[PDB]
This record gives sequence, structure tokens and C-alpha cells, in this order.
Amino acid sequence: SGFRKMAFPSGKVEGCMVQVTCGTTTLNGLWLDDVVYCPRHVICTSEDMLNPNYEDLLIRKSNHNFLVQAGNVQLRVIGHSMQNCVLKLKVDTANPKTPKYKFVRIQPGQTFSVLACYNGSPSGVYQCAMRPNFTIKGSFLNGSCGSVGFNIDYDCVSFCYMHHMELPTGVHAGTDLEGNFYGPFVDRQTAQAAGTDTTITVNVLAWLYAAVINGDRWFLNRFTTTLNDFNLVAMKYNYEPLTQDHVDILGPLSAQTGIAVLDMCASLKELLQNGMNGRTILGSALLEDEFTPFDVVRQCSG
Amino acid sequence: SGFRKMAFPSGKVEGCMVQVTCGTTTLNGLWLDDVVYCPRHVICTSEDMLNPNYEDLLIRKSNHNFLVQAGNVQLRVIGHSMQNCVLKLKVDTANPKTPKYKFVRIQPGQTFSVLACYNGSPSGVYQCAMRPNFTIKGSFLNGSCGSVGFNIDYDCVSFCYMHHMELPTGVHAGTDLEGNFYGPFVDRQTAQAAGTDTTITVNVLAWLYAAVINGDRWFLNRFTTTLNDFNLVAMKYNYEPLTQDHVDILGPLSAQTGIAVLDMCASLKELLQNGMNGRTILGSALLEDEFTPFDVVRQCSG
Ligand SMILES: *[C@H](O)[C@H](C[C@@H]1CCNC1=O)NC(=O)[C@H](CC(C)C)NC(=O)OCc1ccccc1
Ligand SMILES: *[C@H](O)[C@H](C[C@@H]1CCNC1=O)NC(=O)[C@H](CC(C)C)NC(=O)OCc1ccccc1
Ligand SMILES: [Cl-]
Ligand SMILES: [Cl-]
Ligand SMILES: [Cl-]
Ligand SMILES: [Cl-]
Ligand SMILES: [Cl-]
Ligand SMILES: [Cl-]
Ligand SMILES: [Mg+2]
Ligand SMILES: [Mg+2]
Repeated sequence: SGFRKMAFPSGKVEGCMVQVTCGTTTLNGLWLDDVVYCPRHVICTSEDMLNPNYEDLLIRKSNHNFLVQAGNVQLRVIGHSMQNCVLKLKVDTANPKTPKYKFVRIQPGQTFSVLACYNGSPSGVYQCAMRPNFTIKGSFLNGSCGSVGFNIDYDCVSFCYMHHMELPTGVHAGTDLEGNFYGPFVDRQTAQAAGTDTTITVNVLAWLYAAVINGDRWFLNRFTTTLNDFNLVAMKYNYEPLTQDHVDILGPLSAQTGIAVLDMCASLKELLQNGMNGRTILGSALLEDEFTPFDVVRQCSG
Repeated sequence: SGFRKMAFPSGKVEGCMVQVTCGTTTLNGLWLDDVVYCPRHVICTSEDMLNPNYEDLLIRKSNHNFLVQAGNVQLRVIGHSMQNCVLKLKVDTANPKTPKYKFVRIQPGQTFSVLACYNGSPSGVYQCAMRPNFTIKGSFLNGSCGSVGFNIDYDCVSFCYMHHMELPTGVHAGTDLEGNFYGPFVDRQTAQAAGTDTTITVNVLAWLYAAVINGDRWFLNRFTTTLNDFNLVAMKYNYEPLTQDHVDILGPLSAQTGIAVLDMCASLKELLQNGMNGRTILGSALLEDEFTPFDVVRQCSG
């Protein structure tokens, strides 16, 4: 038993991380088959950061302007192109360590593992959720751009995030592997601000089921509620309304514990209204909304 | 910027995990050079779990009683021996994926990455601290035994934990790679109970410095205190006394922020006495003691 924020083993992704240099600018890239993906701000000139012309800047560059480093070995760049906010660098050598992989765009509330990297070498791995305001709360310094977020099913890697930038509030923004930003942000240093965020109601319920499964049950009541009744409380405490599909994906967790989704909603309701009586749930003194229903089934069934 | 519980990339350890079967009993092993380490309770007969004679049980077993599986490939067992609570299985084939590695015994308060495994295949990675009561708060089910805890420096893996058992309170116990238990526990199903735990004062201070470095500073006061004054408060709130060596290893963090160790102690003091005013520090509503001084320097300096 026990419940901890848990990342996926990063080995299959570590064997795809390379370093990308264009000029003075260095960051990470993702070497899959004969191609290396990295953020397109790797070609920005120092003062042309406020509003860079990426089309103009990219046609200026040869294959020779891009150094692609994979240890103490230089991969050969034989083509430079752009898709949305990601460069693609064709190389003559395919990645012998290439795994079965898809590219996927995830939804707010959904989690992925981040492999934080600097100068091409993996540094640490941690779990993130895409917030409703389309940012993540990660940990990222200068050199971290090109770090990816991913999920693993069987032997297939689902890559869903590439790191680009830090917003004033200390939160992070990036795109999918097609180079499209999550949220309303752009890859220029123009003033941008994370919108107002909300609590991922379905994920809080999932985590309360994780509690019950691990014997943390002090907060369970036997009060009735309804979807409409619960949503009136949700809205008041800055929680997303619970939808019927949200109810449906908590079906597994409801089946295993014998506690109807709406019984757990009446428990979450009393927690919102009365607080936690200076107690913890799974060692947290607040309600955790960064674990999906899937995350709980996966970790409470190995 | 940003601060998250962060594990080490698990790739170098993933390439050492194998499956070990003796009879009906299966669990993980650690294939380094020509040897496979696993917990010695892998040879326990079903009813001989209360007080197993491990010396008697092990001499009963051939090399042929131990199936060692590394994918869809069976490694050849050419010798069975025991060191404390770990079996060692000699194999004819050395691990081609073997990395530069030490075995180390860590101290209470110190952190490591866990690679949770089932039937030899890595499942997830997370960060743990050895508690003062010599348990860890991990996440572990049937089949997880043989999962290891590790640290990485340069290209060298420091393996410091192997998983053995779950205590009644939902907390976990294991040994070092020499097979010696952390804490007063034994690898038999006799009644054992985690002692009383305490808060790792040096790690809370480290994490408060992590806060200040990431701009979370509402809790900083300008009150004076002394080591003796602080320890009187520490003792009252079930914190370990701060020692001069604890003061010394916070030197890096004190240098970088301009805040003397004892100034931060006066801040931790007021937090203990007055609480957190329903606020968070780095997104936690309680004081986190699972990050070492080293963990903070490493993550706030990439
Ligand atoms: C990529 O390595 C780098 C990582 C950032 C900086 C430190 N922590 C991170 O996550 N990305 C950037 O530095 C980014 C570059 C632009 C070309 C996108 N700039 C940035 O993060 O700050 C931009 C900003 C300025 C003013 C308001 C809003 C955003
Ligand atoms: C190894 O795979 C297994 C994993 C445990 C069980 C579920 N979660 C875990 O972490 N280890 C054991 O099952 C262990 C076996 C003994 C031979 C050490 N037994 C156990 O964990 O419970 C023992 C116990 C009983 C009564 C009081 C105190 C401890
Ligand atoms: Cl694809
Ligand atoms: Cl590392
Ligand atoms: Cl994590
Ligand atoms: Cl050694
Ligand atoms: Cl996996
Ligand atoms: Cl973690
Ligand atoms: Mg183009
Ligand atoms: Mg022996």
C-alpha cells in the first residue's frame, strides 16, 4: 500500500535526449528515428527576443548552424524545417535507441512525467498535471527548454509536452510535439500572464478514493448530495463543475471501494465547507488535484 | 525556477532489474556484473513465514531452484549464497548494461530515488527519505520486494535500499545492499511496529531556503534566536534538535540567500508557534522535511 506522486521510468526517453546548439544558444532536443525536435527559439538572436521573425531567422540558417550532440558524438544535420513552435532537424543517423512512440495532445487535468534536462543530459524526473489555465508547476532553469513530458503504455512512449518558458508567477508553458502551445502563450518575451486557475474536481475525488483504498478514511461521511447540489458548492470554492463523464471515469474507483461517486462528492463537500480539522489525507494538509482517476488505478493496482 | 519532489533518471537502474523466482514466490533482483541480489525471503515456504530458518532453507536449494529472468531471456544461476537478509545469485553472464556503482548505507533524513518494480519490469520512480524511525513512506504492493533505492553522482550509481516489507501503519522497511535492515526490523511476519517518528529539522530548514530562493517569502521574520532557544521549541513540536553540523551543511543555502541559519530558525520558530495562517509554502500546507540541503542546492542550481 501507500500513495506517492509517481513518475514513469525515464530510461526509454533518456536514450532520446540530445543537445542542440545554434550560436551562443544551447538547449535539449528529442532524437526519434532520423529526426531531432527542439524549441524553435533556439535560433533567436539575443536582441530579437521581443518579437522574433522565426520564418526570416530560419531561412538565414544552414544545416551547419545547428550542432546536434549525443554524448561525445556529433549527429549530422542534413535539413532544417519548422512546425509551429518546434524546429525539426533531419540527421543522417537514426536513433538506435528509438522506442515505439506516438505524439499526443493532452487535456487540462491530465498528468505526464517530465524528464528535466540540461545540455542534453537527463537531470531528474517528476510528475506534472496540465492546469485548467494551461500551465504546469514544474521545476526548470536556463538550459531546460526541450525537456519533454511523456506517458508510457506497454512499450510505447506518448510524448505530450516540450518545455519553452517561465511565466512571472513561477509557472511553466510549452507545446505538444507538433509545436502548438498549451494555452494562449507565444514563444517571445512579450508580457504574458497565466490566467486564473481552478481545482481539478475529478482528480481531487480520485485522490480521496486513493485515501480510502490506503485506509485514510476519517473524512468519509454518510450524507446525500446531487450533481447539481455538489456543483453549487464546487463553483463557490473555485472547483470545476463535475460532469457526467467525470462521474463515469471514477466508476473503477467507485466499484473497488463500494462508495458511490455522489457519496464521495458529499464527503468532498463537507471538507470544502468545514476544512480538514488540522489533519492530513495521504500526508497532505490540502486537497491534491494532480492525480487522475487513471493515476490512482495504476498505483493502487501496480 | 520552481521546486518539485524530484527523482533521478532511472535508466541506468532499469537496465539492472531482473525477475527472481523460487517456487511459487516471485520478486525483483538487481543484476550487477556477474551477480543478482534479491531479498532472501524469496526462498521462504508458505507456512514457514512466522520464523523461517534461512540457513536451513537455503542449503535445501540448488542453483536450479532459482529462475532469473531478464526480459524473454533466462540468465544461468551457477551459485546460491546469503549475506544478512539478501541472497546473491552468481550467473554465467555479466550484465552488459552494468554501470559504475557503489553500495552505501544512508543516514536518517537522507533521500534516495525508488524504482518500484513488479516481475522484474520497472513500473514507476519516486523520491523517499529515510525517516528517523528507520522506515520510508513509499508505495509498494505484492511483487515489489527487490525494488531498489539509489542516488547518482556523475555516471556512478549509489544503491542504498532494497525493499522487503510493509508495517501495519502503511510504512515500508528494507535493508542496504549488504542485506542489513535499516531500523530494528526482521524479514519474518512476527508482529513489528514502526517506532515513534520525528520531523527532520535540517530538511525543513533546507526547504524553507528553497522557498526563499523561489520567491516564497511571506513567513520570513527578522527575529533573533539561538541554537539552544530554537531547540527548546524544536523538542516541544517533535522536531530533532539542530546540531552544529546541521547548521554547517545549510552554509551553501545561507550564503546564496543572505539569510543566516539562525535567522531562518527564528522564522521556523514563529511558523511552529503561530502556524501557517491557512497559507502554503511551495504549494504545501505543512512543513516538508523530505528534502536534504543537497536536494535543494541540486534542484535550485540544475
Ligand atoms: C529555455 O531553456 C528557457 C527556460 C526558462 C527560463 C528559466 N526557466 C525556464 O523555464 N526559455 C526561456 O528563457 C524563454 C525564452 C523565450 C524565447 C520564449 N523566456 C522566458 O522564459 O521568459 C519570457 C517572458 C517575459 C515576460 C513576460 C512573460 C514571459
Ligand atoms: C515483497 O514483495 C513483499 C511486499 C510487501 C507486501 C505488500 N506491500 C509490501 O511492501 N514483502 C512481504 O510481503 C513481507 C514478507 C516477509 C517474509 C518479510 N510481509 C509483510 O510485508 O508483512 C509482515 C508483517 C506482519 C505483521 C506485523 C509486521 C509485519
Ligand atoms: Cl506520431
Ligand atoms: Cl543524474
Ligand atoms: Cl514526482
Ligand atoms: Cl561496492
Ligand atoms: Cl512503465
Ligand atoms: Cl517523486
Ligand atoms: Mg519551415
Ligand atoms: Mg550462505
